[PDB]
Amino acid sequence: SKQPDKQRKSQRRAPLHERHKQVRATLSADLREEYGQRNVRVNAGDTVEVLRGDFAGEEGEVINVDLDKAVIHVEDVTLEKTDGEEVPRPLDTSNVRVTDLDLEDEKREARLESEDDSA
Amino acid sequence: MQATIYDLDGNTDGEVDLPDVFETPVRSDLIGKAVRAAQANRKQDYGSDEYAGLRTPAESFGSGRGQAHVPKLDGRARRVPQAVKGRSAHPPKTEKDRSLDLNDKERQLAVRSALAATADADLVADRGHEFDRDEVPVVVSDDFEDLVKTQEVVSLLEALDVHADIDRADETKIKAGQGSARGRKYRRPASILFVTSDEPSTAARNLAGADVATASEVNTEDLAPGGAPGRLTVFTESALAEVAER
Amino acid sequence: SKTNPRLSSLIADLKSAARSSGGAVWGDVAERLEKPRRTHAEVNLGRIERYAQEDETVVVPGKVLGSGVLQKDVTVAAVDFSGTAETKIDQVGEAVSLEQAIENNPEGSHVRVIR
Amino acid sequence: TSKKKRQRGSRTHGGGSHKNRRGAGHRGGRGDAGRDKHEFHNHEPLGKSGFKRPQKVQEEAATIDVREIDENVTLLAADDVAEFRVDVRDVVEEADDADYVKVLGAGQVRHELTLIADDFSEGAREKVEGAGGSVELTDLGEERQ
RNA sequence: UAUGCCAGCUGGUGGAUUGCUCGGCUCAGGCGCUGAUGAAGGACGUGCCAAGCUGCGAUAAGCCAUGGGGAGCCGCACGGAGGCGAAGAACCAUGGAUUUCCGAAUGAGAAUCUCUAACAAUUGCUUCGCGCAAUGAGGAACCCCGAGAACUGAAACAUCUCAGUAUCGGGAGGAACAGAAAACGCAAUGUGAUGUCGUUAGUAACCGCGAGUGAACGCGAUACAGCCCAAACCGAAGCCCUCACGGGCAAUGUGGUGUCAGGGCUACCUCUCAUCAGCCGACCGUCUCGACGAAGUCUCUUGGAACAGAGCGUGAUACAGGGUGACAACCCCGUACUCGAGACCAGUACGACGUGCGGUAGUGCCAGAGUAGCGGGGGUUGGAUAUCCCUCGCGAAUAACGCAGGCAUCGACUGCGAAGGCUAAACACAACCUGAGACCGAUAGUGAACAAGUAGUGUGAACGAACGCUGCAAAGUACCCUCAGAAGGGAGGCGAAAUAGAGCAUGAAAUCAGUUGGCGAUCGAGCGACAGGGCAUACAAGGUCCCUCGACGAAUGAC
RNA sequence: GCAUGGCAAGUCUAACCGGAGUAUCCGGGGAGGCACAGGGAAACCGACAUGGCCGCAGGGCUUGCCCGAGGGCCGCCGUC
Ligand SMILES: [Cl-]
Ligand SMILES: [Cl-]
Ligand SMILES: [Cl-]
Ligand SMILES: [Mg+2]
Ligand SMILES: [Mg+2]
Ligand SMILES: [Mg+2]
Ligand SMILES: [Mg+2]
Ligand SMILES: [Mg+2]
Ligand SMILES: [Mg+2]
Ligand SMILES: [Mg+2]
Ligand SMILES: [Mg+2]
Ligand SMILES: [Mg+2]
Ligand SMILES: [Mg+2]
Ligand SMILES: [Mg+2]
Ligand code: NA
Ligand code: NA
Ligand code: NA
Ligand code: NA
Ligand code: NA
Ligand code: NA
Ligand code: NA
Ligand code: NA
Ligand code: NA
Ligand code: NA
Ligand code: NA
Ligand code: NA
Ligand code: NA
Ligand code: NA
Ligand code: NA
Ligand code: NA
Ligand code: NA
Ligand code: NA
Ligand SMILES: [Sr+2]
Ligand SMILES: [Sr+2]
Ligand SMILES: [Sr+2]
Ligand SMILES: [Sr+2]
Ligand SMILES: [Sr+2]
Ligand SMILES: [Sr+2]
Ligand SMILES: [Sr+2]
Ligand SMILES: [Sr+2]
Ligand SMILES: [Sr+2]
Ligand SMILES: [Sr+2]
Ligand SMILES: [Sr+2]
Ligand SMILES: [Sr+2]
Ligand SMILES: [Sr+2]
Ligand SMILES: [Sr+2]
Ligand SMILES: [Sr+2]
Ligand SMILES: [Sr+2]
Ligand SMILES: [Sr+2]
Ligand SMILES: [Sr+2]
Ligand SMILES: [Sr+2]
Repeated sequence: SKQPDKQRKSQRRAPLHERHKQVRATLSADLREEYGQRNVRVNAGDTVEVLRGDFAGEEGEVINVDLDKAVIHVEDVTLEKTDGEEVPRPLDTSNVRVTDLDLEDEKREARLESEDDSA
Repeated sequence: MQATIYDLDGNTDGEVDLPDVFETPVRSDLIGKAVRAAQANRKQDYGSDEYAGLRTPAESFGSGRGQAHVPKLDGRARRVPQAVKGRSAHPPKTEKDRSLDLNDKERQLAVRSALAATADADLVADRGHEFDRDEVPVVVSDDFEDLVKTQEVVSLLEALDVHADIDRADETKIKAGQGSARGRKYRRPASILFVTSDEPSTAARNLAGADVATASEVNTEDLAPGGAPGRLTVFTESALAEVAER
Repeated sequence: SKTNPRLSSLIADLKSAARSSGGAVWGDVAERLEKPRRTHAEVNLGRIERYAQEDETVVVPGKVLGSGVLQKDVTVAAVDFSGTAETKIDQVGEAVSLEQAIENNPEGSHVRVIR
Repeated sequence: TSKKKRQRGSRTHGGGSHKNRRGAGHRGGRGDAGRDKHEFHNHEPLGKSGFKRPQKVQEEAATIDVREIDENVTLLAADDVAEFRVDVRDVVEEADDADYVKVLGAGQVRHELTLIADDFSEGAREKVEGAGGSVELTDLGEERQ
């Protein structure tokens, strides 16, 4: 709908399967040409480059993807706690760009390479 | 008078008689009245729950306990307008008629008057539109209706020294106030109005601040947004003719 | 607090003419139009026919309506005329706007006020 | 600025003493209370008067004055022109939902006319003839005797 | 200078203000019944750890199938541990499985348990056996049938009014009710079932003729649709249960015919596309859901962050809305276009099967009784002589008759066949779904943005609050000192900011601690206004002011 | 009542219908309302598009003298 309250609502309350679209990220130029899509659902296998926050300019492998919070953990993108331990700084996928895909799953690859649908 | 026709390349291609209506004396008060009415007529009825604040058997203790005679329940004041959680004294009401009437003649006169304001380059300029043209309104060949791509309309407008207005409208304003909490965060200037004949131009409609209409039903609002006469318009060969008998 | 822009201009033009020419009618007419609409004249043809005379412009500080019959060949100047009024008048004489009248006769001479 | 808009701060909003605007006592009773006592003034007087005949035994004539007809003779080009001839029934609006058409004699008749109507007034006739005209009573009009 | 006054400063207290919105409020469109095959509601269980909410039911936050979906998941809920998922989990849709006890609650009883095979109770059918079936209770309002106030208005009050309102009893549906004229009565050579909407109209009519109450015909619209019995004449030619056998019903009449375009019958003409029954069975439209879906994440500068400024570039049948570390068409979700499925429209429209429309002449064969109508008594209505109904009493004709046309009777005229019945669509509501907003923005808006009908009050009926905001990211404070100490304090670490450190954005006033200026232990009380002195004063946002003398010099006006 | 505005011997549509950019809006819809004649309980009858005199504003003239809308005082007309 056009009403702000409803829009935010449908987003925060979307069932799990509808949350994959909340973890999508734009694809590099090469990949876009390669699979005929502008973006994709970031997986725990892909490689990504940070284009916005304090970590803009860094690239790394995606270690985790939380659908509940719609965020991703990227290797080396961390914060150092008080006790010195290092923990990941969650990233919104819209601030990221996929530069390499993990196509170990037949289905994902088929979906990506299919034309009618996208991954 | 005479109006110059333009082809899809922006080149003169003959001309036709500007219909009489475009000579109707401009009446800003009538145009303002017509717009005010159309704006009021689409407003929705509202009002607070008629029982709001009345769901309580609260009663006043009266004299005797050194207290003001205020209805209370469980030691809490209620119902009355001065009481927190009490009813609204004279709130918005659903039964209220929020529409405005307007004689058909008076409204039709405004349409024609708003139409005529479209042929005065000085008014159009005073209204605020940005253009580098002398003749107004802009009359184009009917092939315009067959255009499909928005950018095709862009080229035609650039070739017509009229695209500046779209640039003017290519800036939204994020309004001050709580309208934002209800979906009215943005607003933007009104640019060019495209009047075609068969169906509104899908090719031009997405242009910043642009509006599209058909000669048979173009109204006072698209001709004079906000009630301000003199909108930079672009008619269609046939649109121009149909509008003559409005 | 008139709302019609054309009425305002007319009233200003009428004053300009009265203050700059040998006319008092225009200033007079200006004053009556400044008064509330309910006091403005509403004259039918029958009245013009009864008190008008040729070569004496009939001036109506209001609007001319079409009831009755006009036979005299006179020039009627009014704020406005109904569609029929203007039609019947043009047939045997001529219908003119106060704006035209003020320009052809700024001194406002040989004129008869009718209401 | 309106009167209403200027009342904030006045306390009484033009009502005078704050003890005035209470209930109906301030109006001497609700509705037309007292129309025969304290507020008898300017009220129609009490009582019955006359009677009414049943509505379906009532006739409603459709009238018109010669003045109306005569002033529009030429305009009524779509109607007879003899040595004019006009059937008033084809002139009077509301002539349908009426039981009959009657010509009244208000005004002047500056033309020779032959009028066809269901009925005429003494004066309507004296005038139409006086101007070298005639009057024709319709068949229905033949209900005078 | 104590006690202290006024104003401010630093820090509290407090939570105003500003900004924000997971909630409200209102409108609109769609859709609309559930239950003995045990509903709705409630109780009690159910999780590794589990109090609340949500879900579920001893298979207990779940089991199975098909389709979608997809590399993650194990609800709210951001823990620890452990586990599940490519044997395709999570999640969604459709269908199915399981579904404790109380509950209409139905074997009997009972404050959710207990005692010894159960449709309890009332009915229909009946194999007369609970064998086959029905009813019961729920649902926001809407709807139909009954019962029916008072406060109030009349400036008192009784008729009248409030009002057939509030409230009560009974009952159906998705809508109800009404409905194919014993009509209307613009009186006519006219209209043609019924709701409803606009109007007719505050008209006619009522009324302490006061206050007040108040239609209809018609017309313009919406939607349209018309049929079935009783009897005459036939007389078992019939119906229901069962696979069948067979049983039950039915001469107190099943079935045929027929239904005011009167019918039947006898004698003819012609013909059926009327009607009724059943079969098949949509388009489109609307509502919702879903698939697909263009174009920048380029340079410099500022910033913690670019979604800012300046520069360059791009899409648009898409410049609605939202999200993302700040003003985003081009970063993400979406949006336009195009496409798909379900639901409703609707078992309707069309189409097809069968039936067979109608007309002439003759015939007093048939056509609904406590009725039509009258009187007594009441209520009700605009209904006045002329509304509708209840009650008591009385009481007809038979189509060659009867009723109506706003007093009664009689004649004429016009209309129409009561006392049997069914009937789509157009209209009411808002539970449910979706959308919308010159509505409110946390003392507002719902009572309820939070544990909300929660906590809590009352024997009970019933009554009933308050509580929103860390941060870009928990990076949610390691180590050390102190202390009885997981307290608190100090120092320290993080972050742009801890004066963002947990009811943790901002942080008013009242007011409190400390303190600066002014006053102050010999002096008087609407706390000030206006003049004039003291003392006090960083910048900025005000820059004037004083004295000699001179010029001008009103009223007034000297030594 | 009043102010403003449209149209004017007329004026306005209501429900509702079609269109569409789909609650806005464009077109249609004059049913009906009020006004265009009154008086009378009713039956029923049915009027000054000007005949006279004053005269404000305004106009004219040869500068007091003409014309004088509106207005004022009368006549006369419709009906009980
Ligand atoms: Cl007149
Ligand atoms: Cl009468
Ligand atoms: Cl009729
Ligand atoms: Mg692909
Ligand atoms: Mg409240
Ligand atoms: Mg504000
Ligand atoms: Mg039991
Ligand atoms: Mg009383
Ligand atoms: Mg009553
Ligand atoms: Mg009284
Ligand atoms: Mg009543
Ligand atoms: Mg009637
Ligand atoms: Mg509240
Ligand atoms: Mg705070
Ligand atoms: Na309550
Ligand atoms: Na309303
Ligand atoms: Na008062
Ligand atoms: Na009629
Ligand atoms: Na529904
Ligand atoms: Na729990
Ligand atoms: Na279940
Ligand atoms: Na049963
Ligand atoms: Na039994
Ligand atoms: Na009283
Ligand atoms: Na009393
Ligand atoms: Na009474
Ligand atoms: Na982003
Ligand atoms: Na009786
Ligand atoms: Na009748
Ligand atoms: Na609050
Ligand atoms: Na001082
Ligand atoms: Na009409
Ligand atoms: Sr979750
Ligand atoms: Sr969560
Ligand atoms: Sr007392
Ligand atoms: Sr007053
Ligand atoms: Sr009161
Ligand atoms: Sr009174
Ligand atoms: Sr009296
Ligand atoms: Sr009519
Ligand atoms: Sr019909
Ligand atoms: Sr009968
Ligand atoms: Sr009679
Ligand atoms: Sr509060
Ligand atoms: Sr509420
Ligand atoms: Sr008690
Ligand atoms: Sr510290
Ligand atoms: Sr004293
Ligand atoms: Sr002096
Ligand atoms: Sr109209
Ligand atoms: Sr006169």
